[PDB]
Amino acid sequence: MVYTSLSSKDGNYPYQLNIAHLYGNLMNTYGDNGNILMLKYVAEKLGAHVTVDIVSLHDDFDENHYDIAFFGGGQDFEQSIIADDLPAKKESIDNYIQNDGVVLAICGGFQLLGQYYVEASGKRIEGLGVMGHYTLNQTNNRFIGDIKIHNEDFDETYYGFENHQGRTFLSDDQKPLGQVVYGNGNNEEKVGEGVHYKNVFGSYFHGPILSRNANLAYRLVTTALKKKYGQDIQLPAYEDILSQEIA
Amino acid sequence: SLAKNYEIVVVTGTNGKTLTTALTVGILKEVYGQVLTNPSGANMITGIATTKNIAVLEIDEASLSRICDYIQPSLFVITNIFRDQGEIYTTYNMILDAIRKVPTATVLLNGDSPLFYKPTIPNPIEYFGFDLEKGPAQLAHYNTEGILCPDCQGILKYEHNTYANLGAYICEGCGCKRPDLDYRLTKLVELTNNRSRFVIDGQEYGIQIGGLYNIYNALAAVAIARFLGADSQLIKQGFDKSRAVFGRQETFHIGDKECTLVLIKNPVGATQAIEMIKLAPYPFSLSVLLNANYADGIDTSWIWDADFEQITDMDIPEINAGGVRHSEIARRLRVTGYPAEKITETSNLEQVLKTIENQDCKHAYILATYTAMLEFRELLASR
Ligand SMILES: NC(=O)CC[C@H](N)C(=O)O
Repeated sequence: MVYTSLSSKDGNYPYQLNIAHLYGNLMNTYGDNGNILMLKYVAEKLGAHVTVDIVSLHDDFDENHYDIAFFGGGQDFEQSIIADDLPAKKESIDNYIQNDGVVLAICGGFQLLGQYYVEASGKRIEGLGVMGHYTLNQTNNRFIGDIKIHNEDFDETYYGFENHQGRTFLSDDQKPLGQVVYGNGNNEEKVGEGVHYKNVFGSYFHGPILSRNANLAYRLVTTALKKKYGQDIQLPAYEDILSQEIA
Repeated sequence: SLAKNYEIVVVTGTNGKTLTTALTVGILKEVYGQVLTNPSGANMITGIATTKNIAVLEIDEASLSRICDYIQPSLFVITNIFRDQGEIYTTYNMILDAIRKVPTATVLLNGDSPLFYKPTIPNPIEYFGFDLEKGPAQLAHYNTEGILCPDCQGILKYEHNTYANLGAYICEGCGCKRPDLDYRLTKLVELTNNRSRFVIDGQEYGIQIGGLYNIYNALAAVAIARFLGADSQLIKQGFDKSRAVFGRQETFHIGDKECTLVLIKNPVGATQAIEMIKLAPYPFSLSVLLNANYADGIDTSWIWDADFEQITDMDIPEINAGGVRHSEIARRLRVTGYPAEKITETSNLEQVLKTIENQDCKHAYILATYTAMLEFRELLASR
């Protein structure tokens, strides 16, 4: 049963965003559900009344109802339980993604959008497969450390902390979220980090990613608003509304 | 190379062992007189502590298995098992493997945790819990960890929830729910920012600290005494003498102000402190001091899972955002929807002490990480 985890107070909001917190119940670890609180906050500052719904186990994803979809990281066990549930949501999420729906996926979330991921032990776990990437095994070793990337298409720099066993390998039709400046990012090759499909934003960044990078928070929420309310709309400037959150 | 002249109780779990153990001793001294225990922490080198009557040992999760080769305990007590920074279920099965070695023992568990539910051991199980009034089933807050039914694998709900994932749990598919409790906290009598008073199996006990997590420590202590046939009247007599182990509130007069200093370690701990100060009957200034290091947690991301969003419903005029990571905590505090104008980011701890000194409001709460608190505890001016 889907339920409304959060909502804006009543007020004078031009716009209306509906956020799907995919598996917020189970994928709640390492601070990364703070990303839900950052979207909400940023969306309110751009005149959106936010309504965050936990779409979780056994539920259905309404591809036509939601404007942003967030998919956090979780514990190994929880994540393999989720993996079994996912084929019910595959057609819905694919439609959402392909109709240019905005997504922010993190760690396990990111991995699970792809074809598969392999646990540290070596167990293969199938993902949605709405995307082309896979994530590979790393026995007894992690990519832990500070990290900085740059997305050449937005001339934007995102910073974070990474800590993951899996080694993600993007497909030919995917770009990374950015090129690595320092850190490991997606895999052993230290080239690319995360993903950027078409309004999908994957990453392994802890922080959480939207606290540390207000510029990505702004991009996600505006990309969503402009898609719903048309590209012509005029939103408060990045520097005007988020002045306090800018290094 | 050991003395087994002793009915012996071992106390393990991730949180609150020392308190539960220290309390259990004080209680049992009022029944058996001489109660044998071990100071601070202890692994296999507890023979030194040991060199008719009863002993109560604090044992480490890890070390347990080894020892249970040597000693043959009558009671195993698990206060609870939470994770820190797949690691819960392995330390549970580590303690559970030790307990197989001693099939004669009874195991006393926190019934309110789902993790303890039909343990795969032959031993007879006894449960303590908050047996409070059941409402209609509600989900726990989404950041609550460990909410899958241990049979159905589906999502648990709560007929009532104390804190974290503890309470009268129920899966609406499997049917699995919190088992019948053997030692019942039947009524939560009082609970403020400073005290809690509560009823367990006929008797009222109270602690002069507040915050609801501590009651579970008292419950475990009382439940042990009851398993050993102690009179509820003697339990109280000795409970009171040994209630010092919770400690007083650490309030400071700053000239004209009364400021209370409170520790935060982790999301569950922080939320617990927040829900405590929510109950204060007056307005106060909230200062949050965030440092990042070994002791305080190397990653500040944990504050994003702490339920600070509850401050908007409190009577708070001023906020200060201090400590080494002043910049990150101020952002956290903003994102609650608290008036951004009234959050005062503050480079230096001396400046925080001063803005409190010169505030117009009369009480001030300061939540701080371990080191931030030690630094601030340098009020080398007057304490
Ligand atoms: N928690 C994380 O940062 C990543 C989780 C992921 N399952 C891994 O490969 O480790």
